[PDB]
Amino acid sequence: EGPDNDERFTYDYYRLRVVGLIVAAVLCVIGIIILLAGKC
Amino acid sequence: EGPDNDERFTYDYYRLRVVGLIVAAVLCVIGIIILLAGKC
Amino acid sequence: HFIHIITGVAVFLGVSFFILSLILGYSWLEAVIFLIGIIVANVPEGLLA
Amino acid sequence: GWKKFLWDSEKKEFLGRTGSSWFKIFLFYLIFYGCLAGIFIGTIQVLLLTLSDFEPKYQDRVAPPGLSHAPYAIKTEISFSISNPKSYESFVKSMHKLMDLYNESSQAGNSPFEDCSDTPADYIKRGDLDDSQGQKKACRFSRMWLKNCSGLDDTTYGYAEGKPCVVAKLNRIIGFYPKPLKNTTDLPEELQANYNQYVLPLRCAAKREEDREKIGSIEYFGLGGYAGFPLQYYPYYGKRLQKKYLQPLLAIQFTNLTQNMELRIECKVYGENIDYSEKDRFRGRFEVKIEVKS
Amino acid sequence: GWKKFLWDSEKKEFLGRTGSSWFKIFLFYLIFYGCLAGIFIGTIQVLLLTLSDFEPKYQDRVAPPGLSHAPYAIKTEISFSISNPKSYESFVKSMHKLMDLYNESSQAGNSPFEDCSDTPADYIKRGDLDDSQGQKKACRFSRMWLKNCSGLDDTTYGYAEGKPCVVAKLNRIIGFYPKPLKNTTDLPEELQANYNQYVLPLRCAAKREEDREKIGSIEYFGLGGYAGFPLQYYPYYGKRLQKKYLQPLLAIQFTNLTQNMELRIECKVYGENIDYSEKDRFRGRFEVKIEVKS
Amino acid sequence: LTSNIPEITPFLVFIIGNVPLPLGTVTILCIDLGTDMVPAISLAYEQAESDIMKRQPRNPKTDKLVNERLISMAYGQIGMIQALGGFFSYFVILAENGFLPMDLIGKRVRWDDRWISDVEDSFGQQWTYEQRKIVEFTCHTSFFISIVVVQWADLIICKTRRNSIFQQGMKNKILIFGLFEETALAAFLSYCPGTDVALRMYPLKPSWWFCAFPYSLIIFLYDEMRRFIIRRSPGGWVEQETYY
Ligand SMILES: CCCCCCCC/C=C\CCCCCCCC(=O)OC[C@H](COP(=O)(O)OCC[N+](C)(C)C)OC(=O)CCCCCCC/C=C\CCCCCCCC
Ligand SMILES: CCCCCCCC/C=C\CCCCCCCC(=O)OC[C@H](COP(=O)(O)OCC[N+](C)(C)C)OC(=O)CCCCCCC/C=C\CCCCCCCC
Ligand SMILES: CCCCCCCC/C=C\CCCCCCCC(=O)OC[C@H](COP(=O)(O)OCC[N+](C)(C)C)OC(=O)CCCCCCC/C=C\CCCCCCCC
Ligand SMILES: CCCCCCCC/C=C\CCCCCCCC(=O)OC[C@H](COP(=O)(O)OCC[N+](C)(C)C)OC(=O)CCCCCCC/C=C\CCCCCCCC
Ligand SMILES: CCCCCCCC/C=C\CCCCCCCC(=O)OC[C@H](COP(=O)(O)OCC[N+](C)(C)C)OC(=O)CCCCCCC/C=C\CCCCCCCC
Ligand SMILES: CCCCCCCC/C=C\CCCCCCCC(=O)OC[C@H](COP(=O)(O)OCC[N+](C)(C)C)OC(=O)CCCCCCC/C=C\CCCCCCCC
Ligand SMILES: CCCCCCCC/C=C\CCCCCCCC(=O)OC[C@H](COP(=O)(O)OCC[N+](C)(C)C)OC(=O)CCCCCCC/C=C\CCCCCCCC
Ligand SMILES: CCCCCCCC/C=C\CCCCCCCC(=O)OC[C@H](COP(=O)(O)OCC[N+](C)(C)C)OC(=O)CCCCCCC/C=C\CCCCCCCC
Ligand SMILES: CCCCCCCC/C=C\CCCCCCCC(=O)OC[C@H](COP(=O)(O)OCC[N+](C)(C)C)OC(=O)CCCCCCC/C=C\CCCCCCCC
Ligand SMILES: CCCCCCCC/C=C\CCCCCCCC(=O)OC[C@H](COP(=O)(O)OCC[N+](C)(C)C)OC(=O)CCCCCCC/C=C\CCCCCCCC
Ligand SMILES: CC(C)CCC[C@@H](C)[C@H]1CC[C@H]2[C@@H]3CC=C4C[C@@H](O)CC[C@]4(C)[C@H]3CC[C@]12C
Ligand SMILES: CC(C)CCC[C@@H](C)[C@H]1CC[C@H]2[C@@H]3CC=C4C[C@@H](O)CC[C@]4(C)[C@H]3CC[C@]12C
Ligand SMILES: CC(C)CCC[C@@H](C)[C@H]1CC[C@H]2[C@@H]3CC=C4C[C@@H](O)CC[C@]4(C)[C@H]3CC[C@]12C
Ligand SMILES: [K+]
Repeated sequence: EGPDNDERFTYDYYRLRVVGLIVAAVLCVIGIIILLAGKC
Repeated sequence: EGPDNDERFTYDYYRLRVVGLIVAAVLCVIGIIILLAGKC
Repeated sequence: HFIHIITGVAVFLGVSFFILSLILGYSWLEAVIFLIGIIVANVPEGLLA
Repeated sequence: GWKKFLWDSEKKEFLGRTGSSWFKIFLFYLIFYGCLAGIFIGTIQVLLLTLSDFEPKYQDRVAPPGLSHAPYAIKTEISFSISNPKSYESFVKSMHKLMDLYNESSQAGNSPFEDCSDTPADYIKRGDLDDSQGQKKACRFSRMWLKNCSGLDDTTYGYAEGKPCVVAKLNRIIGFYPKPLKNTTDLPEELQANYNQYVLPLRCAAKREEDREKIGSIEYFGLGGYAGFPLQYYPYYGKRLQKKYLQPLLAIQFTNLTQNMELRIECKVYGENIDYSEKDRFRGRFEVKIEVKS
Repeated sequence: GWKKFLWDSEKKEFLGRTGSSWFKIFLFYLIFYGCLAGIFIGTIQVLLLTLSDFEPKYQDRVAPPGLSHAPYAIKTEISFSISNPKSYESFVKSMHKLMDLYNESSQAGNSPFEDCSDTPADYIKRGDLDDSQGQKKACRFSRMWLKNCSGLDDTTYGYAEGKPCVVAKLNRIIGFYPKPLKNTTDLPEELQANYNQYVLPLRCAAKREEDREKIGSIEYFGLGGYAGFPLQYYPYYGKRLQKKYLQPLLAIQFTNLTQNMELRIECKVYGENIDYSEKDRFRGRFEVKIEVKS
Repeated sequence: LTSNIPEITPFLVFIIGNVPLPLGTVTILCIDLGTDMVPAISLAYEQAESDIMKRQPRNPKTDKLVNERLISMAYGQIGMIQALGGFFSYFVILAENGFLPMDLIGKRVRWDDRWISDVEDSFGQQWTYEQRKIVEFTCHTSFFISIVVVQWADLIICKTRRNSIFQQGMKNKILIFGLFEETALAAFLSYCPGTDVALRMYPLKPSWWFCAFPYSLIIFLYDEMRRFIIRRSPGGWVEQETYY
């Protein structure tokens, strides 16, 4: 480390947003499944 | 109910044992899977 | 009956904290923001519907 | 070593620590154990809130009722000399303890006792298992019903001249309705005569085929003169809803018993919700080893 | 209604309940709220145990350092009359507040101050961010270094005759190493001359192309005479590990300023780990609206 | 009603204690007009608990729809716990970035000052105005998510008024769909790009989402034991004090 410790000030918000969206999508689908499960 | 309340003294231990064994078997398999997962 | 109760706690909190805001030296553009936040906080904007 | 690790005088240590260490450790353990106790108590209080006071949640370990008796036999054996009086004292003291609860003085007034049919009858439902109506009412069971074994005439109850008695009793179960066998072509031999539907039959016999001859005349005493339990004393509503409740009893006199020889007598009740077990020798039936050695 | 629901004298009720109701409700709420407070406090104590005293866990919201100044402008505007003295008082009181911390009397002895190179130098690492070695040592920064804006000669600092000063300062960040641009063919025009590697350059200009002509001679004062910050004052170890720490400063005199006209001057620092933002107008650069109306 | 307290309290502490604003106005409208609508609509599909066609008709002059018992529950107990959970997540977000709880009391005058580009934190770092504002907004986002987390247990304890959850049962598919959608919407509002230009909501770090979980489980256990003494002690204190 030392002088080139630039990583100590970086965060991968991109990957975090991607995962959080995948998860939101999954939860939304599961929801729909439960809602329509019975009407078919 | 009333006189014929015989069900108040019965328990389906058979079905309980069957399910408890199915579950034990599943847990045992999962265990083996985890143990050998990596050596192939 | 309940719009009456809800409004009761809304005015009680509002007129009181507005007088409090100026008893502590708050300027006008800050107190207006307060008043708004308190009114929205108390009113259940989605109930009746 | 031996002496130092016990008490040194430079560091003022006892067993290894100073006074402030023993005090910090003791205080920590006291607080820790106190929290442990409070948590266990809270988890037990929620448990007291999870159960009902008028009925046991699980009643499957007591479905087939037992068959106990009045004498207290150590190994299910009744052995006593007709001469030495200090031989059947342990028995009489028990018999007496059991019958001492059916005293008429105890059963008096309208509350909470009620006069019931002097002849076997049907069931009686005093409502549900609630506290709405006050303390339910139980039927009266008189001593005198048992004729020669009541301790009212011959206190000893029989043991004095080679004619002992045995008071049988059915294990009390909440909400249990006794159901006797019906009159159809399939019924044991014994049960055919005197089929009072309202009576649960009790009949004793000999374990082995040989012993039959050596056992004399089994004389049963009961409500109405029958060898059983009247259905009117059921069901049982539990202690909380029926304190001062008396369960029927059946006396059995083993008259004409061969002298100086061990006799194995097995008594058995018959009925629909009655089932025996090869492991529990008290489920529905019972065994007694009588030997009137004189 | 109105009177009764307030106080009746038969049931001895106030507002609706008796004295024992108000007491049971009050006691319940006191115990409930007390438990709530104790739980919140416990969950906050575990939080105090989850953080370190020598370093902020997350340092991403402060990665590109800011660029602040000494005068306190309400709307980033410096407007004052060269005649009326009660016009630039709010400014001087601030400038003075900032420079009042670099007094030599404060910086004295070996502890905790250390004499550093009078000419820009490289970084200095006083170890890790631990408590092993005691309080680290910070370099001394003298007032006099700033030549015409020090309040030691002309207390007012310039504002007295139409020649104000502006003390710029780089926002203190823990473990932040400033990295200047290298000598390669790509570098702004301005930066070519006087490339002291060890100096972070600061250069002011005009926002619009027109204003160029109306802005006169930007005279910068600093360590070594350069228009920047010496790398030797970095990195910063944090308050806990370096109390009594002084950050470099750079003075800027806006000599030859046109009279009676609003001038927009944008100052900007250049460097590798320096990045500007179109939303935050103080990230790396800063804007000032000077107007010496007389 | 229960969620009104966690929205009223941040403002009240903002004036009494002088701490940075915990819950903005746009976040409120996003709570009462967004995440709470579907669950409240689902609460209608609830089946009976006991026998309704057996009790006598309600008295109009004495029994009402909104009495004081409900106020004592929503405004007095559940809402209080939800507000405490929100403040917890708040202090956690600020403590992890450098602003400890001891230095937050009294900072508002300068925390809101638009011309102070040097605000010292508990560790000595200098924060510009926009930098500290970004953190305050991220605290609003996590406060809103904490509200949803506690609303889970509130919708479950509100499902039944007397009976237990292990008796009635979670046979209401609409309520389940409400919980799932309520969570998906919060994640969408925080993780979608460009939400810092429209609603002012920044992404959260996976360790924050777990700051409201203990409060929710506690709410569930408290209401569960509440709905128990009522069943065992009919006509007692818990009934004439908390039975809606
Ligand atoms: C049962 C099985 C179920 C399976 C379902 C599968 C569904 C299909 C699979 C995945 C769909 C997810 C789409 C993924 C899109 C990711 C976009 C993304 O990661 O973008 C990130 C970047 C913005 O980053 P930044 O640098 O500005 O960050 C700020 C940095 N600062 C502020 C510090 C300077 O994007 C950009 O630049 C460009 C963005 C361009 C616009 C993209 C539009 C995305 C918006 C909505 C789609 C999501 C809907 C999901 C469903 C939810 C239902 C409620
Ligand atoms: C990370 C580590 C993962 C580890 C995963 C391990 C895998 C687990 C494997 C199997 C568990 C599922 C078992 C389901 C069995 C149901 C069978 C059933 O039909 O059972 C009925 C009984 C009711 O019995 P009774 O006495 O009323 O009737 C008796 C009536 N007679 C006797 C007359 C017949 O019910 C029961 O046994 C209830 C069964 C227990 C209910 C499951 C509770 C799950 C608890 C916590 C998980 C929560 C996860 C949350 C997700 C977070 C995601 C981020
Ligand atoms: C990833 C996917 C994994 C999938 C794996 C699938 C595995 C294959 C699928 C199922 C295998 C389970 C076998 C099920 C056998 C059930 C046997 C059963 O239900 O029997 C119950 C009855 C006894 O009832 P009772 O009336 O006497 O009760 C007492 C009543 N009182 C005491 C009140 C009077 O049985 C009887 O009568 C007759 C019993 C005859 C002997 C049966 C032998 C069973 C013993 C061991 C096999 C289990 C091994 C499981 C693996 C575990 C690994 C550690
Ligand atoms: C070193 C290892 C230690 C291991 C600890 C073992 C714990 C067990 C030890 C002794 C057990 C004794 C039996 C407990 C029963 C207490 C009885 C009692 O108390 O009956 C009062 C109430 C019941 O009222 P009721 O009339 O409504 O019930 C029935 C009402 N009917 C029937 C009319 C409807 O019971 C109540 O309230 C709840 C009282 C429950 C009793 C918990 C007391 C435990 C005391 C200390 C445990 C803490 C250990 C910490 C480790 C220390 C190491 C030095
Ligand atoms: C009706 C709705 C009510 C809503 C409640 C909102 C709660 C928040 C209310 C006010 C917040 C004030 C700010 C809290 C900060 C207290 C400061 C404090 O205390 O600093 C002492 C210690 C810190 O020590 P240090 O030097 O190691 O830290 C740093 C050491 N360095 C920096 C040198 C390394 O902090 C500690 O120990 C932990 C102390 C944490 C403060 C918790 C106090 C909360 C008081 C009451 C809450 C209960 C509410 C119940 C509902 C009642 C309704 C009537
Ligand atoms: C540390 C973290 C703290 C978090 C605190 C917040 C927690 C809140 C979230 C979840 C709480 C779950 C509570 C579990 C309760 C299970 C109760 C249960 O199992 O009672 C069994 C019932 C009773 O049956 P019965 O005897 O009346 O049937 C009679 C049938 N006849 C009529 C044919 C004979 O059976 C039934 O209800 C039928 C089967 C229903 C199965 C339901 C399974 C779904 C459960 C939860 C959904 C997950 C939501 C997650 C939200 C997060 C979104 C991201
Ligand atoms: C059963 C039925 C199921 C139905 C499910 C429906 C789910 C729908 C799922 C996704 C649709 C989402 C809408 C897509 C939005 C795309 C926005 C976009 O692609 O933005 C990209 C650019 C960002 O560019 P940049 O990174 O260079 O900016 C740098 C800015 N600097 C540097 C100054 C900080 O945007 C900008 O610039 C300006 C940003 C404009 C803001 C638009 C966001 C709209 C706001 C609120 C509407 C959300 C309501 C919720 C509806 C829920 C439905 C379930
Ligand atoms: C179960 C159903 C779920 C679906 C419901 C959705 C959930 C949310 C519900 C309500 C949210 C309402 C909150 C209102 C917030 C307004 C925020 C606002 O206005 O912030 C002002 C900003 C500032 O921009 P600037 O000038 O700095 O930009 C400069 C750009 N430069 C410089 C680059 C050119 O302006 C902007 O963001 C301009 C864009 C304006 C955004 C309007 C968003 C309207 C949101 C909801 C209305 C529809 C809801 C209907 C659903 C009812 C459900 C029952
Ligand atoms: C009955 C109701 C059922 C409801 C089920 C709902 C379905 C749940 C759906 C999804 C949940 C799984 C999520 C997994 C996501 C992992 C993704 C991942 O890669 O994430 C890594 C992070 C570590 O982040 P960092 O900041 O360290 O690094 C940041 C480094 N940078 C930023 C530089 C890149 O980790 C994380 O987000 C940790 C993710 C959270 C861990 C899951 C914990 C589950 C909790 C309770 C369930 C227990 C069930 C027990 C079974 C009982 C059976 C009877
Ligand atoms: C009734 C209420 C229910 C409440 C449920 C709450 C569930 C919470 C779920 C997840 C907890 C949050 C995740 C924590 C992640 C922390 C990541 C991290 O960066 O951690 C680091 C710190 C340690 O920092 P240091 O300075 O000591 O390192 C010194 C290093 N050197 C020695 C080299 C200098 O870690 C720490 O503080 C760890 C300390 C955490 C202690 C709290 C334990 C939480 C309890 C249960 C968790 C759930 C698991 C089981 C799920 C059951 C499902 C049924
Ligand atoms: C990682 C952790 C939290 C998982 C904990 C899983 C626990 C809750 C699981 C593991 C084994 C499970 C039990 C295993 C066997 C049986 C017998 C069966 O006839 C009914 C379910 C029942 C009673 C299960 C209930 C839930 C159980 C105890
Ligand atoms: C977090 C930990 C340390 C809290 C433990 C709290 C303990 C001390 C609390 C929890 C539940 C409480 C008990 C719950 C029920 C009863 C029955 C009541 O008729 C008298 C009080 C009594 C006997 C309480 C005594 C104190 C108690 C055991
Ligand atoms: C189950 C519930 C009611 C238990 C709540 C226990 C509360 C009262 C306990 C839990 C943690 C405790 C605190 C934890 C840490 C500290 C710091 C220490 O230097 C002084 C005591 C002090 C300030 C404690 C005071 C009492 C406290 C808040
Ligand atoms: K509201």
